[PDB]
Amino acid sequence: LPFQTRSNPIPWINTWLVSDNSEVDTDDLSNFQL
Amino acid sequence: NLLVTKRDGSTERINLDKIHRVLDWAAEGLHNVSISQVELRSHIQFYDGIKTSDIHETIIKAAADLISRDAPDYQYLAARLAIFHLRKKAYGQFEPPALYDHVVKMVEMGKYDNHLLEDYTEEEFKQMDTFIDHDRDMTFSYAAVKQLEGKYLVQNRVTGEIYESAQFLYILVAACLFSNYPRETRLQYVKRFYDAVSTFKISLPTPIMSGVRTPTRQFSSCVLIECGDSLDSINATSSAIVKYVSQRAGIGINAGRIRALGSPIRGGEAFHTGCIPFYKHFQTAVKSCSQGGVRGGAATLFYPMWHLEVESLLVLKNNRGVEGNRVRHMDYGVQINKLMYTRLLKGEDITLFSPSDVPGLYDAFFADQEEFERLYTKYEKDDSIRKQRVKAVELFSLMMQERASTGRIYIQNVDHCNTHSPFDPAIAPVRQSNLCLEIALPTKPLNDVNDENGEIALCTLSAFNLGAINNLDELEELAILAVRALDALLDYQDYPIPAAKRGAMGRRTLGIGVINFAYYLAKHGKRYSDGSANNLTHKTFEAIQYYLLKASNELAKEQGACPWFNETTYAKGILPIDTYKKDLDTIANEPLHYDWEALRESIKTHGLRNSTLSALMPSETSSQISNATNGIEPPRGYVSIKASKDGILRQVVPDYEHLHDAYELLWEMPGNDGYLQLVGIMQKFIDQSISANTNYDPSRFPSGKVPMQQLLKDLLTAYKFGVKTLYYQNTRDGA
Ligand SMILES: Nc1ncnc2c1ncn2[C@@H]1O[C@H](COP(=O)(O)OP(=O)(O)OP(=O)(O)O)[C@@H](O)[C@H]1O
Repeated sequence: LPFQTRSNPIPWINTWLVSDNSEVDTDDLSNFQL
Repeated sequence: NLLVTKRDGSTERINLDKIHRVLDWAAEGLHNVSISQVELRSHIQFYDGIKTSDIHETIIKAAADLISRDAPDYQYLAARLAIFHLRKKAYGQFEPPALYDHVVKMVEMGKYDNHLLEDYTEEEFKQMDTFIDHDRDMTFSYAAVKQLEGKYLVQNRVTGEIYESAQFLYILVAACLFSNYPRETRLQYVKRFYDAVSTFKISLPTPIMSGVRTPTRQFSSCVLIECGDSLDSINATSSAIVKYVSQRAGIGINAGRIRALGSPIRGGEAFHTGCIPFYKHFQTAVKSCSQGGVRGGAATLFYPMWHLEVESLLVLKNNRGVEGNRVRHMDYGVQINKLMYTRLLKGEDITLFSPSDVPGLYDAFFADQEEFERLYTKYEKDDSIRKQRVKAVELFSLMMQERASTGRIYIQNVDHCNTHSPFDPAIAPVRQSNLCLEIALPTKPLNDVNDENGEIALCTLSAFNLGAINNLDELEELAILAVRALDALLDYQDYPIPAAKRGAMGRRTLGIGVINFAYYLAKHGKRYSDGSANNLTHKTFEAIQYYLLKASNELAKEQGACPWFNETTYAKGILPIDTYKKDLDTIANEPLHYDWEALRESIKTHGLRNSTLSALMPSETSSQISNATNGIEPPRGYVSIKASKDGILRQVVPDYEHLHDAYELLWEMPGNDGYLQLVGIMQKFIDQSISANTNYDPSRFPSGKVPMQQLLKDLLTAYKFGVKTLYYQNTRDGA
């Protein structure tokens, strides 16, 4: 590899190379100790 | 040929090149950023005589629309394209004019206050010009930038003209807030503070940045007001609210006093009409400045859960109901205490009374938890007294519903806001909290709109960026830089209502808020749900608080000591490190690290310049100006989204590059338990109440219906760890 690495300057081009066409209880509460 | 209209006004031919070079200036030192992309994105439509400004405008929004998670830099890319436009639209040229020259120019224009030209000689100005780093404008993320183009900057709202710049703004405020300072430390602090805020190390309230250095003398943000059952009292409240909403301030009304419906008036000559009639008026006042009632004027009302109309009140925020039976423009905060929760766990009832049909029943609620308990049972078993029984399991249930149904009905545990408050329950009992829900200050009713006695909680606050300090120690400097600077505003901002000025100068309550807590916990690996941040949090907040009290205590020598300091428990030798709920030790085993006793005495001997320095408030705009995370609550997603005036805004969470794993997004949390546990810890050091909000996800609950069980369960959890208040319940909407 000679050319410097890069991120595709154009990504918009890809478009053309892709596949082209309430519960309440006192039960659970009773136990808590605030 | 082709034409173009340079912002200068003159004409020119189209120069396709000149555009490119501009994008380059931005793409400079960036990746994943395609110069060609933004162009095609923008579909920039050319037409003769098109202004160059508009052309430039197009790309700005285009680049901002390409700010995706995969393109974190685009956020900064567009940011650079933006900063350019602004500076040139206010200076004619890309490089802003000297500190002195500018300050003067804008003065005679009515935009900058000449107050500076008098407290600072040319030399000092041209000197400060050195500290100014215009280049810091290139350190903004477009999210923050867009906001600056409106709220923060000095500009002409009719014409559009922008008169000011991003560091220009910073420095002026720093000095204009330290002007009345000794000749020797004054230039110094002017810089040390400038850098502290210019580097996003300490964010300040929106109201401040705009007006320090302009004509207006008012910095007030959130205020509280207690109304008296007495007819006259309410009329005053009505006026006050309007005076304060007229200066765009959030309102914190407490009508828990209005005597209940049916209660005697004048003996038996006339029976009372109820609280509701008085409550709705309160709303028209806060909206006295609002167009269509759609936006503006925020009023949060507070009241006792044992009120004789508690049932009446819950319905009102709900939209499903008759008009005259619903006040839906304002939020409500249900007041609860230790006896209340008890009844629920015992499936026992809750006798509803009227504030005026019972003696000592109210006052006791706020200050003493025994009396209210002793008194309660007395009348409870008394028949003479208009009462109304309702199964606890039946009440708490209703309340909780409206809370998830709207997400505006908050909660406030009184006992904790008095047994863990810098103030004394007897002398200055806290009866209420503000719209933001984060302010625990004492309150008094007003016989007149300008009553001498009246107290109007005034809160001024600033914020510390945890994502901007390398070690806990760095706070100690920033602490004094904030506490000092803040305390100064109190003497620079005029107070509309007298009851406020007196109540303000009196205790000088200072609210300090921390932001970017999400990034912090992630930068250390810990999270909210596992609670591995419990200790990390304890140690962190322990510091933030320590240095603040030391910064204040220190000032308790330099500029006197507090007017009312005696009232507070701090003077009584009581510290906020020995009042927290004992339940907490159970989720945190990180012992204190900085000598506290040193201040326990230093503050006994000297005092404090303020009455409060610790509070937590959720701020929309302080957080994004530093590209930081909102208050403490974790972000809902890596790619933050919002609509600006333009309507597209993107803010990548601090450092998405290595931080993706460590972030526990608000919805990624298994349950609310984790969140609370950390909050309860913060309280152990917070003088005033954290804006902790609960979040639920129906999509995760059997039969897709948040179970009442869980909702109630959580409330107990908060009360168990000494949590002061509750804030938005936001459900998992968008499905
Ligand atoms: N002749 C032109 N044709 C098309 N676009 C241009 C032209 N000249 C400038 N622009 C673009 O419009 C934007 C505005 O440039 P600027 O803010 O500097 O104000 P200006 O009035 O255009 O002054 P100048 O063009 O001399 O720099 C730039 O992004 C630039 O790319």
